[PDB]
Amino acid sequence: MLRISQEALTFDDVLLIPGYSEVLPKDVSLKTRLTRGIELNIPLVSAAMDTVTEARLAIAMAQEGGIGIIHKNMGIEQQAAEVRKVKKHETAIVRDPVTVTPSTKIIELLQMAREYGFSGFPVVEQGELVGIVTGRDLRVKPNAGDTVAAIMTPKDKLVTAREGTPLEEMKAKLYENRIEKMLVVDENFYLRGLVTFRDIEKAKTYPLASKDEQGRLRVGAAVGTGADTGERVAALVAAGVDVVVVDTAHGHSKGVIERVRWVKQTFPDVQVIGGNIATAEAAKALAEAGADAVKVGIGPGSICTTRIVAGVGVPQISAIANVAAALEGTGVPLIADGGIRFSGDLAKAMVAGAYCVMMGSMFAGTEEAPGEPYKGALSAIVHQLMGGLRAAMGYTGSADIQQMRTQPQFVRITG
Amino acid sequence: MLRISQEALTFDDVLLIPGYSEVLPKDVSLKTRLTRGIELNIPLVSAAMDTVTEARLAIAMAQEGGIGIIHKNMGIEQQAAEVRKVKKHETAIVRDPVTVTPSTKIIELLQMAREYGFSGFPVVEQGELVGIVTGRDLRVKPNAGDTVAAIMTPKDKLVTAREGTPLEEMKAKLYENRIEKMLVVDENFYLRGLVTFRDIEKAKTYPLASKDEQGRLRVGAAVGTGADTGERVAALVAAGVDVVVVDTAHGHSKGVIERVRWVKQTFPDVQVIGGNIATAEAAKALAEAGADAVKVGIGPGSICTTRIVAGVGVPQISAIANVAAALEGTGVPLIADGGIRFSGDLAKAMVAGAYCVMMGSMFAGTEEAPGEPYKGALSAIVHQLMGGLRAAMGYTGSADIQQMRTQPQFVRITG
Amino acid sequence: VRKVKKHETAIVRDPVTVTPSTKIIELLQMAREYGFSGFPVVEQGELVGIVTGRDLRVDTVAAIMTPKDKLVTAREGTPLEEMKAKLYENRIEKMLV
Ligand SMILES: Nc1ncnc2c1ncn2[C@@H]1O[C@H](COP(=O)(O)OP(=O)(O)OP(=O)(O)O)[C@@H](O)[C@H]1O
Ligand SMILES: Nc1ncnc2c1ncn2[C@@H]1O[C@H](COP(=O)(O)OP(=O)(O)OP(=O)(O)O)[C@@H](O)[C@H]1O
Ligand SMILES: Nc1ncnc2c1ncn2[C@@H]1O[C@H](COP(=O)(O)OP(=O)(O)OP(=O)(O)O)[C@@H](O)[C@H]1O
Ligand SMILES: Nc1ncnc2c1ncn2[C@@H]1O[C@H](COP(=O)(O)OP(=O)(O)OP(=O)(O)O)[C@@H](O)[C@H]1O
Ligand SMILES: Nc1ncnc2c1ncn2[C@@H]1O[C@H](COP(=O)(O)OP(=O)(O)OP(=O)(O)O)[C@@H](O)[C@H]1O
Ligand SMILES: Nc1ncnc2c1ncn2[C@@H]1O[C@H](COP(=O)(O)OP(=O)(O)OP(=O)(O)O)[C@@H](O)[C@H]1O
Ligand SMILES: [Mn+2]
Ligand SMILES: [Mn+2]
Ligand SMILES: [Mn+2]
Ligand SMILES: [Mn+2]
Ligand SMILES: [Mn+2]
Ligand SMILES: [Mn+2]
Repeated sequence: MLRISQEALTFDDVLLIPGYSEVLPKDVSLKTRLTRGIELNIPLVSAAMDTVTEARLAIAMAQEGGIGIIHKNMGIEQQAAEVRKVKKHETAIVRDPVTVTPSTKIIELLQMAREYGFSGFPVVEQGELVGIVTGRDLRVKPNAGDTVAAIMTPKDKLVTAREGTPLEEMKAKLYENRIEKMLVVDENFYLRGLVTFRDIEKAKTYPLASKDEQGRLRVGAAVGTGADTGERVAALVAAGVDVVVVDTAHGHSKGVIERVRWVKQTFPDVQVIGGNIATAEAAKALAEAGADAVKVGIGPGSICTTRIVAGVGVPQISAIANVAAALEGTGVPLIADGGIRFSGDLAKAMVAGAYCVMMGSMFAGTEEAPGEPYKGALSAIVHQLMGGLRAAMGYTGSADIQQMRTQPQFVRITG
Repeated sequence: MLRISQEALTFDDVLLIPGYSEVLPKDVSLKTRLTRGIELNIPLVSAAMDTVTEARLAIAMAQEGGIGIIHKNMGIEQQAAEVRKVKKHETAIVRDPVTVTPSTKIIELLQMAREYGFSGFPVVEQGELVGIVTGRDLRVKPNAGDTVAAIMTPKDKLVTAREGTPLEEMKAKLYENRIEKMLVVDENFYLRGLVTFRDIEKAKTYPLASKDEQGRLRVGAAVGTGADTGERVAALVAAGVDVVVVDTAHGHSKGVIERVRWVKQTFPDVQVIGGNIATAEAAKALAEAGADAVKVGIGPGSICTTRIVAGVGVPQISAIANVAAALEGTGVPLIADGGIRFSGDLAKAMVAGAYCVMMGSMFAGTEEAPGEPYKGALSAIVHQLMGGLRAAMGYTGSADIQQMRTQPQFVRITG
Repeated sequence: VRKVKKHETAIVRDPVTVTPSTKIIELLQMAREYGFSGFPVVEQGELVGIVTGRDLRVDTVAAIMTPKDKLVTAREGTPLEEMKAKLYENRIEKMLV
């Protein structure tokens, strides 16, 4: 008459059993679903933390084939402006470069300059492009009580490209005119972007980039429950957010359920994820409320505060599986959120039933993450992660993710 | 509806239960099979790693009663030349000693000399033996613009032995002529070997030495899958290799199966091992393909990258047993490859069902291993290993290996 | 010693040169050892152009060099402040004396 439901397993309790395999790791397909209406080419999502996902990494994740969820620890208008950044981003275009103006004194220019760590500035007048100044233009004082009009390259010169021009054509003109900056303009010669030679010499055609119907990069955003949530969700949906995540510690509650329903009935053109949960019953509740995806993870970390401060949690491998089984015929995907420290874990989560996995601290050290163990680019981490998934998929003989989630088997281990 | 096949046990989960015992450790028989057509006097095989098995250790292992598998991390002709070394090796004979020539200047001799760390050189002419020079010959310049012809011991002198002469007769003549070098010659007086007094004063009659039908030391070699494999296997079989090991991370695959079959149908006079595997189904696949032995081991190490980077593996004790059971009536042996850190483990593997065990890092520090914790001679390690096996065999009352593999029992333990 | 004695402070006497002719693969290869890019292009004494870093971001130097009918030269001893003046107005870094 002690009330134990079951024995629950985490990642370190199980291993994947190798199977007959005809497809090589490099040839398996990693494409999956984030929500019933959103598809990722890789099963990766970055977590909604101020140390992890803002616009900068959100972009990176979208380009890599996954998605980022902007964190809410910031003003409403700030969070929506991050969503704007990601939704409006083109590869290497600064679409809002720092500018100057014919009448800005050269004293101000040197000052700016210094403050920013670069020297190239388009000269504008109420949006109209009228000239450009750079480092070369500044190598002599004509003698300084004078302005950018005096040293800038005048309008009649100026190499320009229209907005939406391929980088190649764009690269070609920079070299042929032996210059380093390309000014993007529109049909009225208003300045729409800056594109540098240095920025073109990097970063691909991301053929996996997760894009919306309009060819813009996908992004999500977190929201809590209570009072500003409705106002918050509204600004985020106005910003063009693809998916709204109702992100909480206890997803199996009146307040979370009600809010997921409220979102899905008020903003019918967004996708809604509901979370965190860890049981079958919780899963069915969010599905009924109309959740487009369900997020799985309560006390999934052995030292995490949920376990230790509250004595609450469910080992992730059994949580995921219990939720997977619950959502069977629904078409509602599940995301595995927490407790993954190695790429082996990511494979295990997938075979347990996840459609893709959310990660926090993996990405937290990265070059893209906010501010300032600095792990360098997100490229290497994401590549290693998928590297291991593919290896796992090779061993088990799973050609794609549907198969990986449904067919391989585990051995239970001890120590 | 979480998909667990079973609970799997590793070495630290079990212990051997002592039984009625009439034969002492020193009196049990350790002879076993490596492949259906190759017999070892001890159940030891050294692993195919650039840090472990090249010709030098391959020899040592053969002489000790086991076998070595030359690694593939080298050019095709290089790997085959290692196989040649082992297959052509006689105890203490340098069969390709460094030589000189009547006309090599004494400047060159002193130089060589230094470079090599020894001073004794047979003097030859297109294979014909014509004289010898050593340290004593070099203790005065007659005055150096002159050659080895001038200081060497002439042909008419020269103690020689024909090739294939016992070391005793050979030792006897060295002492009686009070000299340190024996020159081996053939029926035309062509130089076939050098045999030193220092080299005779060491190393036995290895009565356990694993030899082929022609009395040459046995050796194996690893090969992968893909493109040069066919060419590689061909040069290795031309080199006289006893056994070809198709050594891969995932043995239960189209590519490995197909290649094992290809080898066994193209080179019918070699033995073929197929690997790594960890399930019963995998075992049956390689047996069907015609494997002469099967190698067992996937993620057998608690920290190993397979487990951690890919989340894949099967604890070795259950892998071995599951494979043993599968190969029952076939006559196809199984080799246990990975996860052994103490000699107790080696006994456990044997009782679990292995015919012999492959080891890597055990031998990796050794004097024979490639280059440069230096563990000294392979003798001591191999002796300690078998020491513990014999003790285990004493406790369980197993007079030989067939019995050890089939009769004793385990207790399951906890911590 | 000659190396020092041939140093002005900066007019550089005896500069490293190249030819249209010399392969583009080899340029790039200099380039990298010498330090510095930028080489007055010469045939057999006569100045026929100039090749700097900007010309290289793209078989002979003939295709990518900056040609004679476009070179900014200054005759010797033009003072240095006059020479800087001209360098500024052409928005270039190297003056050929
Ligand atoms: N006005 C600006 N506003 C926003 N971003 C800028 C601006 N100017 C430069 N950047 C960013 O900084 C990068 C480097 O600027 P910088 O002026 O150093 O380029 P550059 O003159 O081409 O340098 P280099 O001569 O080494 O190629 C650009 O590629 C761009 O990403
Ligand atoms: N798109 C453009 N059209 C016309 N002129 C330009 C353009 N971009 C830059 N310039 C002009 O070309 C000259 C060189 O500018 P650029 O920015 O390429 O080099 P820089 O970064 O100033 O030089 P450096 O790399 O040596 O510091 C300057 O006079 C600048 O005003
Ligand atoms: N020409 C050679 N080619 C290959 N190996 C050699 C050659 N000469 C010597 N060795 C190896 O080096 C060992 C020692 O050579 P060294 O010349 O020191 O012998 P040594 O003169 O008999 O020494 P000591 O006088 O101490 O007995 C030999 O036993 C042999 O294994
Ligand atoms: N097989 C042989 N037949 C005839 N003479 C030999 C033979 N081997 C060596 N000698 C000669 O015997 C002499 C002594 O040679 P040996 O190699 O035994 O001693 P060493 O190593 O030169 O002397 P030490 O050990 O003091 O350095 C030399 O003149 C050498 O040329
Ligand atoms: N072809 C050459 N032969 C000999 N000396 C040279 C040559 N080119 C440059 N130098 C000298 O070595 C230095 C190399 O600098 P570099 O050629 O990079 O100048 P730069 O391109 O004008 O530099 P920056 O772009 O940073 O202003 C120059 O200051 C010059 O004194
Ligand atoms: N004396 C000159 N006359 C005519 N053109 C020149 C002269 N010197 C350089 N150029 C040309 O001007 C352009 C840039 O040359 P410059 O040496 O000023 O740039 P750079 O050394 O490549 O500077 P960075 O690498 O810092 O951009 C090239 O097209 C080059 O051929
Ligand atoms: Mn610049
Ligand atoms: Mn530059
Ligand atoms: Mn000696
Ligand atoms: Mn001696
Ligand atoms: Mn320069
Ligand atoms: Mn410059």
